[PDB]
Amino acid sequence: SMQEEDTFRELRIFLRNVTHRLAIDKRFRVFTKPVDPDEVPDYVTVIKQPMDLSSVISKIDLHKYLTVKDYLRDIDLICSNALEYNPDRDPGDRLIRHRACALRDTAYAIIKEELDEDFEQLCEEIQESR
Ligand SMILES: Cc1cn([C@H]2C[C@H](O)[C@@H](CO)O2)c(=O)[nH]c1=O
Repeated sequence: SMQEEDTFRELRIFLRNVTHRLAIDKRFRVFTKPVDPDEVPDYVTVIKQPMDLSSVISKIDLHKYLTVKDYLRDIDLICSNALEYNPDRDPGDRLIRHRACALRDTAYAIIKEELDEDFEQLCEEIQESR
């Protein structure tokens, strides 16, 4: 449907906006880009599904998200990856975990306030019909 395509274009606009706001926050800089192999060669070993905000943007533009739920699974992934890979009591680990939780909480709070529930329901219904 043209009406369905207008729905998804609006979804993408919404997601790019939320993602930009996360990406510009200083606390979240470490999540803006993939991890550099040279600097962290064991990351790829421990972390089987790397995710970051740059990859999120690419996926939005490739039309990979048909719902906000699907987007939020990638945000959750950014966070869970960080908790898994940096699990120690050390302060560098604690800082990154704190920041990962803040990224997740912030994405959820923005969505809670700004996503129309009927809009999401529509996306989910279109997705479920394909
Ligand atoms: C995303 C992430 C980055 N980093 C560090 C390693 C890299 O050298 C740098 C940039 O990714 O930040 C971690 O230690 N753990 C992580 O989970």
